[PDB]
Amino acid sequence: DVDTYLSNLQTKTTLSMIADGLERSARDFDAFLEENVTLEWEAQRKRIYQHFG
Amino acid sequence: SNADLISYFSKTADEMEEMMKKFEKTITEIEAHLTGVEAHAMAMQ
Repeated sequence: DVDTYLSNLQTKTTLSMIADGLERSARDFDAFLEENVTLEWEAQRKRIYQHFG
Repeated sequence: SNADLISYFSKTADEMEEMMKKFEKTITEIEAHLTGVEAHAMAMQ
């Protein structure tokens, strides 16, 4: 385990890698909003399908 | 034969003289590489 950990290690500050979580969140939020608005359009269409009958 | 080994020693010297340059080259590469590793990790984070 330690062998692979040292093999795949990069010379750089650790506090910068964890920071990437912010970027990843900012890039996931977009897709999450797109899923919100798609499940919303879906819901709306559904309620219309239950309005017409 | 004392005048003969001089070429041999100076030869070893001449040979090593470039091995040092190789060391410098590889070092410079390592710098140039790890500088990239930083970026890779800097994107990965």
